[PDB]
Amino acid sequence: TRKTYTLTDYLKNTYRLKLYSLRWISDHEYLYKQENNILVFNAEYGNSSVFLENSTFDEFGHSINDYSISPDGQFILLEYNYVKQWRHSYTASYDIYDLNKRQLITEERIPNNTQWVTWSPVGHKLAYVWNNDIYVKIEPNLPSYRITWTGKEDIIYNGITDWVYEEEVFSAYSALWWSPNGTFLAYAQFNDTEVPLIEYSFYSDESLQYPKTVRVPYPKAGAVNPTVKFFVVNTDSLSSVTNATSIQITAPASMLIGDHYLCDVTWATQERISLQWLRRIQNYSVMDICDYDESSGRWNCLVARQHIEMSTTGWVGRFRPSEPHFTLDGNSFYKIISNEEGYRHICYFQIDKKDCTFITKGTWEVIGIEALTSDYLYYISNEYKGMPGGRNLYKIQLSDYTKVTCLSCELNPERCQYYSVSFSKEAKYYQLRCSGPGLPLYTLHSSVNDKGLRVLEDNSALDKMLQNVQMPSKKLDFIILNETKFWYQMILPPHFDKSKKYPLLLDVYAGPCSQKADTVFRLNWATYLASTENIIVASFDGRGSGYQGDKIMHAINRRLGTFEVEDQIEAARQFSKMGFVDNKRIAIWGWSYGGYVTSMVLGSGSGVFKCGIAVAPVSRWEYYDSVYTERYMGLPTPEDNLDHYRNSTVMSRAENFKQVEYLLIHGTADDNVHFQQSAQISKALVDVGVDFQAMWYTDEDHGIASSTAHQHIYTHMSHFIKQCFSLP
Amino acid sequence: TRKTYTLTDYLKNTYRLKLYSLRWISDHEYLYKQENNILVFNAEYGNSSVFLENSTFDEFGHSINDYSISPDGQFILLEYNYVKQWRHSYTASYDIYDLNKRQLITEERIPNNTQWVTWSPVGHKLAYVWNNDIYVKIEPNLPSYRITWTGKEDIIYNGITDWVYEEEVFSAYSALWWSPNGTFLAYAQFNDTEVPLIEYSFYSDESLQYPKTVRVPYPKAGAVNPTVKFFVVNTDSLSSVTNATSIQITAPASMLIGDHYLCDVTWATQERISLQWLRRIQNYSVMDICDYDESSGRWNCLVARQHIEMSTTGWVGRFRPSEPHFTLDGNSFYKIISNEEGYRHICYFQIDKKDCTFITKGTWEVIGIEALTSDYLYYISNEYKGMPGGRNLYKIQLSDYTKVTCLSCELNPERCQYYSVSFSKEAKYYQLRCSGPGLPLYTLHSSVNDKGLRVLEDNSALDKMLQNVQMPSKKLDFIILNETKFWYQMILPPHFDKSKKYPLLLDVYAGPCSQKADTVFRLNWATYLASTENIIVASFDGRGSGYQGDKIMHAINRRLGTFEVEDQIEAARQFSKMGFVDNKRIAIWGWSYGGYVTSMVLGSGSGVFKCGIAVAPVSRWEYYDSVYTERYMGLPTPEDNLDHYRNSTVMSRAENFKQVEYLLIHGTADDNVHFQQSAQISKALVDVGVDFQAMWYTDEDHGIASSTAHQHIYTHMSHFIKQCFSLP
Ligand SMILES: CC#CCn1c(N2CCC[C@@H](N)C2)nc2c1c(=O)nc1n2CCCN1Cc1nc(C)c2ccccc2n1
Ligand SMILES: CC#CCn1c(N2CCC[C@@H](N)C2)nc2c1c(=O)nc1n2CCCN1Cc1nc(C)c2ccccc2n1
Ligand SMILES: *[C@@H]1O[C@H](CO)[C@@H](O[C@@H]2O[C@H](CO)[C@@H](O)[C@H](O)[C@H]2NC(C)=O)[C@H](O)[C@H]1NC(C)=O
Ligand SMILES: *[C@@H]1O[C@H](CO)[C@@H](O[C@@H]2O[C@H](CO)[C@@H](O)[C@H](O)[C@H]2NC(C)=O)[C@H](O)[C@H]1NC(C)=O
Ligand SMILES: *[C@@H]1O[C@H](CO)[C@@H](O[C@@H]2O[C@H](CO)[C@@H](O)[C@H](O)[C@H]2NC(C)=O)[C@H](O)[C@H]1NC(C)=O
Ligand SMILES: *[C@@H]1O[C@H](CO)[C@@H](O[C@@H]2O[C@H](CO)[C@@H](O)[C@H](O)[C@H]2NC(C)=O)[C@H](O)[C@H]1NC(C)=O
Ligand SMILES: *[C@@H]1O[C@H](CO)[C@@H](O[C@@H]2O[C@H](CO)[C@@H](O)[C@H](O)[C@H]2NC(C)=O)[C@H](O)[C@H]1NC(C)=O
Ligand SMILES: *[C@@H]1O[C@H](CO)[C@@H](O[C@@H]2O[C@H](CO)[C@@H](O)[C@H](O)[C@H]2NC(C)=O)[C@H](O)[C@H]1NC(C)=O
Ligand SMILES: *[C@@H]1O[C@H](CO)[C@@H](O[C@@H]2O[C@H](CO)[C@@H](O)[C@H](O)[C@H]2NC(C)=O)[C@H](O)[C@H]1NC(C)=O
Ligand SMILES: *[C@@H]1O[C@H](CO)[C@@H](O)[C@H](O)[C@H]1NC(C)=O
Ligand SMILES: *[C@@H]1O[C@H](CO)[C@@H](O)[C@H](O)[C@H]1NC(C)=O
Ligand SMILES: *[C@@H]1O[C@H](CO)[C@@H](O)[C@H](O)[C@H]1NC(C)=O
Ligand SMILES: *[C@@H]1O[C@H](CO)[C@@H](O)[C@H](O)[C@H]1NC(C)=O
Ligand SMILES: *[C@@H]1O[C@H](CO)[C@@H](O)[C@H](O)[C@H]1NC(C)=O
Ligand code: NA
Repeated sequence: TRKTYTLTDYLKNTYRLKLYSLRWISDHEYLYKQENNILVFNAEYGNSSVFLENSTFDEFGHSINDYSISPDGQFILLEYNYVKQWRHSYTASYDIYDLNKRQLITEERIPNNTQWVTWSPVGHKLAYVWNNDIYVKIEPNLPSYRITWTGKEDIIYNGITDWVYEEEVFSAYSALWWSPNGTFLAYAQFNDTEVPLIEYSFYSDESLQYPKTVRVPYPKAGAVNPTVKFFVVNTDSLSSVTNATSIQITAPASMLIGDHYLCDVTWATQERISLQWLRRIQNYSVMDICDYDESSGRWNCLVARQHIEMSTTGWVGRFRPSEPHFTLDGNSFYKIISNEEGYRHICYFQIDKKDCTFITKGTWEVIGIEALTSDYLYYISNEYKGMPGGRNLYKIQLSDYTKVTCLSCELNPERCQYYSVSFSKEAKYYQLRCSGPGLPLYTLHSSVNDKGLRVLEDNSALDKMLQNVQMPSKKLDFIILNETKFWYQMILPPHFDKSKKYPLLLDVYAGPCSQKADTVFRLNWATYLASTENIIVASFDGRGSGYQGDKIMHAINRRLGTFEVEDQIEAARQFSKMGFVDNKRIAIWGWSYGGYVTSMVLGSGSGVFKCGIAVAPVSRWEYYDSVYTERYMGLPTPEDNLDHYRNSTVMSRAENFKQVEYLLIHGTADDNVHFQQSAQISKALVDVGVDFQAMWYTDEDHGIASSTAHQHIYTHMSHFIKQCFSLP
Repeated sequence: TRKTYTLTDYLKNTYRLKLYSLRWISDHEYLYKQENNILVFNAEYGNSSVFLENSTFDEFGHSINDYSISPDGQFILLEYNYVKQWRHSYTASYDIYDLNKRQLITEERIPNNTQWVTWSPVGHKLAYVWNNDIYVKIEPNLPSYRITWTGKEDIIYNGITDWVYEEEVFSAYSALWWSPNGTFLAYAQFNDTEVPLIEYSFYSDESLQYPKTVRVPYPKAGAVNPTVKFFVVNTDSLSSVTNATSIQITAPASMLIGDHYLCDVTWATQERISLQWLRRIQNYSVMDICDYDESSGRWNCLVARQHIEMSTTGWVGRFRPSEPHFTLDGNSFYKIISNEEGYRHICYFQIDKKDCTFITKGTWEVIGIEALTSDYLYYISNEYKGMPGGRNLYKIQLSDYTKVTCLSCELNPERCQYYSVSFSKEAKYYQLRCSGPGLPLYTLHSSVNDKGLRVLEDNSALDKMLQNVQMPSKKLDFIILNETKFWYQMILPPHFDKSKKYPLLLDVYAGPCSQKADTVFRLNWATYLASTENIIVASFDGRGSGYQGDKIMHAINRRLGTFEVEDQIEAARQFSKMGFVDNKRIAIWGWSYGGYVTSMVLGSGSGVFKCGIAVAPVSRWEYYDSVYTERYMGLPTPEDNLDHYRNSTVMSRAENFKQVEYLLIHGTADDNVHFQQSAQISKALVDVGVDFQAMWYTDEDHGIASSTAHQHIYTHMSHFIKQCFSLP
């Protein structure tokens, strides 16, 4: 008899997905790390040469975290002493190695505790941030030019984001944007002076006698936000004698009237930059297009080149206004925007014209624009077979919009329904990455005639291993609620028998623009629950879910904790009526927004769920950050949306937990969803005399991701679900 | 069939013990509250009158928390706006009511947020502490005189204790002492400038958007301690001089050589005060006896009147050096000290002679000196029947020490074996308070002839109620280990049958000078466990326990987490040897020091215990306060006792927890045993992959005493014990 996929298999990563992570360095070559050696591959033929031997740094004296080869291939940036900060931020030490003279550069080294470093896009200039100030190195062995002098820990951030911009706006620590050929360096400056601090204890190793208090400028909903300024510096006119002059680009008048954000920076040409600004009430955004004036050294943003993007039904963009993709001359661009039917499609803009022309249309959405040439635009969409949870690459002929070709749809329809893509420098080649429903498949293609050059990685080794395991299956289907189709997935146990009743676990996210029903192949906790424990693990995309148009997405506008909560209950009610589901054994679980929805469901008094687990849940919107919360909720003021902020808490539902078994888990050092959120849930449950199970994770953050805490949490949750379902 | 004593009976306090709380106002009268009316009783005859009708403050506008009548009976101090701080400290608002005029005083009111207030011992002067400075009011309606100007929040404390002195030294917030007739006001000043702060989050009501960080000067083991100064001011000079001088009394040279504490303040006469000082290495203490010098206005402490108290085997006193009881003329005093055999007995001293005379002796101990007259000294001891867990009142003739009468031993020997006493102002009457083994019994007696005047409260109403309940019984006995008697108690289920095997729960304290085997009657969680669940709840007093001499008490000197832990394991083995214990169902639990011992036992690898519960445990001695920890452990330095501090942590035993079921509980706002202590236990368990159960209590302190949290904790623990013992 063959083995099942066990909890130890998941926790010890027994069955590994192989990847093929390449780095394009030109229109024809890519870098690939093989056996700690870095190889260069020719895309046309697939032949390679060793670029950097793994032994080169055997005598380095430090464990190298990562490497970054300069665009010209002359230098390599060596990252070490990595110290994680938030989701994207970290500090590290850096050394530069000259690849031509085969030596480490010992002169004018990048300092220790560097916050961010990046090569220019061409050549080998460097820009780095240290102690919140920007520095530029024209040559790796030469002294740095100090760009900013205002940097102050937790107050002034130059060229790096503060907590909320890192997490919610840029999904990055960097706030530096080099011009295409590296002449200019654009940067944002954030000012957190009046932003309140979240404070929490950090216990550290047992040797620390007194716990430390961590203090982070973090704006909760309605609190004072950071302010932002934007600048551009010419790196070709830097002096060792004079301080660098940064030219400020001010936000338009429509933004300066009140609180606002900088939400996108995209260079158009060597002398043209586009910026998008968003109002704090996130349903109005403005793009400025700014040109360098050689005679005055100034950057001018013509009012005739402004582009307004607004929404009457919700917020702008999926999580923020989309990025423009400019043509070679920068006189026009392509951008995904919500059409008049509420579906996100590609619109073609002229820099000086208000009206844009939609180039795609239909009841499906463009996910992202991937590459642009003079003849074609390449994009990913969920058009294929009307499956919102599938993704394919398409190209559209720019001279005739009726000519749309799917490039990935028919490559392997049974194995591959979810693709991402990586194009070479001028789109001569593309790597397709299939992530499901079958095992991931990486292939290389040439754009001229869409030739399928070669298979890069097909996971045939994992396929051989999985043949000896009783693996679960995945069913992707839909239910109809008020004439609308809503999709769900079920992770089904091996040898699934529709005549038998299985316990069911509802795995929830259900936040705005979420998608939990898709064609992706995953090896996770749900795999173990289905394979070993014979539990069906279901997920449902109801109102507020993404990639299906604004009628669905904006259904929860100004109303979090309403329809998306009701829809998870309705899906389980419908699944409970299916002949293969044991209605006495339905559970629910989620992390983050999914933890909030799980808690709201468990306190709804529906009677559908026996038990559930919330991990690091939001419990009250006033506790969460301004950028994410206000995007959907507006402001917690009597004149705006305070009543709904007050009616959407988990704490108000405490009495309804009397009829369920609840497990509440939270890391004590969570800088994102503060431990406070779960501390208020437990206090509300104690106040009404409801018993429940709890677990805190000392010094773990939102990820509960340390090796030992990851193993402990899944072990604890597994015991809980098994007890709930009467499983030995 | 009679009902059992259920968990709801305990939690809802259905079966209530009646008390008889009187307040002596003179040598022959006491105040007592009946139906919210304050009555005044004549002790000789038992007749009463309404002192203050319950209607008096109906139109006050605030709920009155407490009251204090001035010694002269002219005024009443009304306490309201009570806001609890630590174990003893709190702030409140106060109004004074003129009893003669039957009018509330509206001018020169005691300010809001007053920290401490006390009448003088005679008349009606008041001393109070506000914003860490001392003030004196000669008359209730007249302006205050400011005594100190140095008070500073968390830094300088005048007339009030800091955290550590409140908790570990004085067991009181007050640090002021009026002279017997109120002429002088003595006070201590604490300086916490360099004392490190414990910091923790306080979440508050759900309306609070950002958690507050509570910061308290708290010296952990070996950290910088507060410093102390002592002053005496002449309150009779206040209305005559602009700024009356506070005369400092400095500590002796033997104390000034290093860190020290002020540990006792006792006035001897109108012009003589005694002070006891203790070295930071708590095995050396010095008493100074200081006289007012009328010519110089200074206080002088003659070296011929200095008394040294030291210990070669342990620390000085049970928890601190004992207080002296002076004869009327202040030329001699009585004090409890450890004799040559290590038993605490009453010693009689002349103020200027170094050798004292023991007036009691034997293999038993004096617990406290209760009253002293010109002819007799009254004390409580555990002499009766050689039972260390019993307490009786004795009277010794000062002109003939062979004449010792037991005043309470034979009053009701079956019902009453644990007494406390309350004497009238000049010891003319005494109230005896019997607390077990039967129901509490309160009686009044005349000192002139030792006759019983009347029964004040016999708990007959509760006795009638308990007749219809299947109550557990209590066994108090001893086991002989290494030729030493060690006492234990067992709460036995109703209809206890020694031919049956019962599950056993070991209820642990086991700290130095602890006593868990006694004759007190209690209605608590153990009552429910034995009555409803048929669990034997046992407690054992092993090495380190109190009231049995220093050979037992000092056995754990410099070695906490050793013999007292081993002795609890041995006790459970000895209980199994008795034949009525199911060896497969032995559990252990404790709170505070008991929580540390429970955790050390569960991590010992003994195999004796199936499960256990630790509530707010100490986990590492370096995390606990200096005064308590260092008393037994010395300093955590390589030269002193660091090796043992490092060897006695719970965390080092984590791997052994794989053999047991553990439940760890802690209040997040515990200022005493910091949440840090359990946060370090959980992290060590996660690190070795041990599954366990946990529960935090938001904003609860060391007592987990709010009505809702108290009910929640005992409910949670009851489910855990029942699950461990396979009880439905
Ligand atoms: C509070 C909150 C929130 C909303 N939120 C956001 N946004 C946009 C990015 C910045 C962020 N501040 C807010 N992305 C989110 C979520 C979320 O709740 N859950 C997820 N994702 C994306 C990753 C996948 N999941 C779901 C998820 N997340 C975790 C952590 C899981 C852990 C184990 C198993 C499944 C999991 N599934
Ligand atoms: C850490 C530590 C410690 C030692 N400690 C001390 N000393 C002297 C007073 C100042 C203090 N800082 C240190 N008194 C203590 C204890 C203790 O561990 N347990 C107790 N008592 C006295 C009352 C009864 N119990 C046992 C008990 N049993 C229950 C059920 C409790 C419940 C809530 C709070 C305390 C409890 N305590
Ligand atoms: C980064 O940190 C290292 C170590 O602190 C610095 O390297 C030298 O290292 C030794 C100890 O490892 C010290 O005695 C010296 O003070 C260090 N200084 C020099 C100038 O060699 C190193 O210099 C730091 N790097 C930068 C760029 O500041
Ligand atoms: C990158 O682009 C910049 C801006 O277009 C180029 O700088 C200009 O170069 C021409 C020389 O042919 C001069 O006439 C301009 O005055 C320069 N402009 C500025 C703003 O400095 C630059 O040479 C390009 N660099 C590379 C390496 O291609
Ligand atoms: C942006 O959204 C806000 C809030 O929904 C809209 O505000 C108007 O102003 C207040 C709400 O604060 C109400 O009196 C109106 O009913 C709102 N208009 C609506 C709901 O249509 C604001 O109009 C929105 N901006 C755009 C461009 O749609
Ligand atoms: C207890 O009873 C005694 C005696 O009846 C009361 O004492 C006083 O007795 C004298 C006898 O001449 C009466 O004139 C008074 O009525 C009593 N004086 C006062 C000041 O009350 C005594 O009052 C009673 N005590 C209480 C507290 O009611
Ligand atoms: C409380 O103790 C602190 C020291 O812990 C004293 O502060 C010092 O005061 C002197 C003036 O006599 C200064 O020269 C020092 O700079 C201070 N040191 C620190 C560490 O603050 C303080 O004076 C004491 N206060 C009282 C009222 O006794
Ligand atoms: C009362 O007397 C005390 C003791 O002299 C004064 O306290 C001094 O105040 C001054 C500044 O105002 C400081 O320089 C000294 O360090 C203080 N000493 C002590 C021991 O506290 C106090 O200010 C006087 N009050 C009035 C109203 O004069
Ligand atoms: C309380 O005791 C104090 C201290 O003995 C008394 O004050 C002294 O009284 C004598 C007269 O008996 C004078 O010689 C001294 O000058 C006083 N000393 C001080 C320091 O004030 C006081 O009179 C007693 N109070 C009462 C109300 O009896
Ligand atoms: C690949 O092969 C071609 C010749 O056929 C050669 O020009 C080139 O250097 C090779 N590229 C690499 C990256 O090894
Ligand atoms: C940051 O903002 C504050 C106002 O909140 C202003 O005082 C300060 O000058 C700013 N600093 C910089 C460098 O812009
Ligand atoms: C550059 O600016 C900084 C900060 O204001 C100043 O300290 C420094 O003297 C300046 N250097 C020159 C060359 O002007
Ligand atoms: C105490 O506070 C109340 C309300 O703020 C105020 O009306 C009253 O005057 C205060 N009492 C004193 C003695 O300051
Ligand atoms: C006090 O204790 C310390 C540490 O045990 C010791 O070195 C010193 O001799 C002690 N004093 C007495 C009187 O035993
Ligand atoms: Na091919």
